[PDB]
Amino acid sequence: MASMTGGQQMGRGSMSTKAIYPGTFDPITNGHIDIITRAASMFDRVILAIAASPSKKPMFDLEERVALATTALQHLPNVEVMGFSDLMANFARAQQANILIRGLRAVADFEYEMQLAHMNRHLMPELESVFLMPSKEWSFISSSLVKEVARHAGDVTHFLPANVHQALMEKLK
Amino acid sequence: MSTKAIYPGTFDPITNGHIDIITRAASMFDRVILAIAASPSKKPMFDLEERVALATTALQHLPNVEVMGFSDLMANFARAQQANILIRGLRAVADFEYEMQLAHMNRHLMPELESVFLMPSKEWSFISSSLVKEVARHAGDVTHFLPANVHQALMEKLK
Repeated sequence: MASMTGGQQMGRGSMSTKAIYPGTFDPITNGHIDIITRAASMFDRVILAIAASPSKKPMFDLEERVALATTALQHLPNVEVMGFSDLMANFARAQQANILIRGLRAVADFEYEMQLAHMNRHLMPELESVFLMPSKEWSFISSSLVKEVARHAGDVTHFLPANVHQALMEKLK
Repeated sequence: MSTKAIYPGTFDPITNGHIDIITRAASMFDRVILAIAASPSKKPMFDLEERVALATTALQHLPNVEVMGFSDLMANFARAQQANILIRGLRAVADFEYEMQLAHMNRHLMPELESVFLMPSKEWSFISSSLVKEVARHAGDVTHFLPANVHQALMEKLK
């Protein structure tokens, strides 16, 4: 019925889904891998969007972050890894994504996440924020924590894919 | 291939907030079941039949949505219905803790079920069935929070 309508997003059944999962991923952990694996099972396509210029200077540069993530996620056919340097809502628009994936680890994050979602709704009404809880296994890890443990020789092999673990060891002498 | 999602609740009764969540979910998943708990621990204002009927009417315009009552383990219902997604609306911080706990338990009971969380629209962020009932019980105007069919039914329950 193309000559009458191109069709609306709401009220008309299921549409093609393309999701972005933004973060600094400095570096990507098993927690991140779990979130994106789960998202990629339920949406047609998923972009891991890596922030180029985070306010806090990252341990790994963008190129390194993108390369490590690309390797770590290569086994997921409907996932792609990109860097970006914009508002997540702008990247989403540029990429023609209709879903924004957010991990929801802590109660402290909830207020902030709801606020960002309201802002993103204002910036791009056609973008839906979707929230996934981390698996219990990964619920206490973060990039930051793994780095700090590793800096003082703690064992973090269980928390990272092999490629990332090696790269982290190299960064720490 | 297929996504089939369940959105469980007591829906006593369904509000505009619930309608918003399920509209959004139905745009992203092939099929959505509104699963209405038959026997909630606190006795509801509307019985299951009434809850199902009100919701059915309120959601009739969504082609890929179906409304059903259920009275068993969510993992069993989801299995019986061949659902792979569980939708929750996430309004308050107090709800988040509880929902995360249930999600961990559901992961244990049914690993192939993925729990997904949506935030309510700012418009509906402070409403709940409970709140709307309490306001309405003391004659407050709740027309803005309910679809017409539900509003009428609620007025009847309070007269």
